Amino acid sequence: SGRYELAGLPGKWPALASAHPSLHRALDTLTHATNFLNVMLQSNKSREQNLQDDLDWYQALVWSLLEGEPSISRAAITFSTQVFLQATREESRILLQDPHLANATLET
Amino acid sequence: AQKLAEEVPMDVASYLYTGDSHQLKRANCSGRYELAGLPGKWPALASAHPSLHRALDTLTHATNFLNVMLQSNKSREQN
Amino acid sequence: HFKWSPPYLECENGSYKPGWLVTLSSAIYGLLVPEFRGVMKVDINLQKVDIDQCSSDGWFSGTHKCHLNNSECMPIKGLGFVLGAYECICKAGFYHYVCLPCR
Repeated sequence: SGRYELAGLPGKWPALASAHPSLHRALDTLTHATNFLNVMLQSNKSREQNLQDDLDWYQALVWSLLEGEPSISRAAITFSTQVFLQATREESRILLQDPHLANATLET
Repeated sequence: AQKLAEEVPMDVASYLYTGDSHQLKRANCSGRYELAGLPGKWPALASAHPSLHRALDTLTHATNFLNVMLQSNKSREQN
Repeated sequence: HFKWSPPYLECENGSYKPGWLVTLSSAIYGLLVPEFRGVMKVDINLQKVDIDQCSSDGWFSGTHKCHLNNSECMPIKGLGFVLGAYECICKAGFYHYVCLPCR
């Protein structure tokens, strides 16, 4: 077949519930990354040094999060603020490289 | 032990036993408190509110962030 | 590892203002060996923090108001960092900090 058969929402309830410790671990990681960003991307002196050393900041961020987090399969951060740190913990090296989900994000 | 250990902080027993404004609204402190033994044995977030866990979580996130970021090769000291 | 800390009071050479500050602190490990290159730490109000005198294990829990003599501790659970917050019950007897037997 093709890949990624998501039975999204067919689950009991939805993908909008609370069922586990590690769930809430990643939830904390999630929302604290999110607030960190909403205050960081709202920072002053936003020179946007996306080529000098902000890339070091972004890569250290995305890699170290799974170096800190346990549910560490694959992930990405694709922006232009695609400038994608598409990072996936292969074994221990975050395989870094540069969708309808992005379409829905643009929609909402 | 605990009983004799109550004669610890003068002009604070209102802040200690009463937890009151007698030691707070009007009492010259000129010094911050210190629970290095005024706590339990050590509770060390073993006797924990969740908030301890939340604090340590944000801590460790920022800690790993800056560590790996500073562990980036050729530390420039580009402040 | 990090550095645990102690509750405090809003004063060094002043009257301790509202709040008692428990700190969290850590030493910034440097970067092909490590070393001490920084120190980061915050302090939150360890003063609106419910405490337990009658807990099995809690913040220095001592039920020194109702041990056995028709004793029960039915404590005051959550208000904050306050003492005299462990109510006791006089179990099946008289009540005149007095818990007593029946005749």
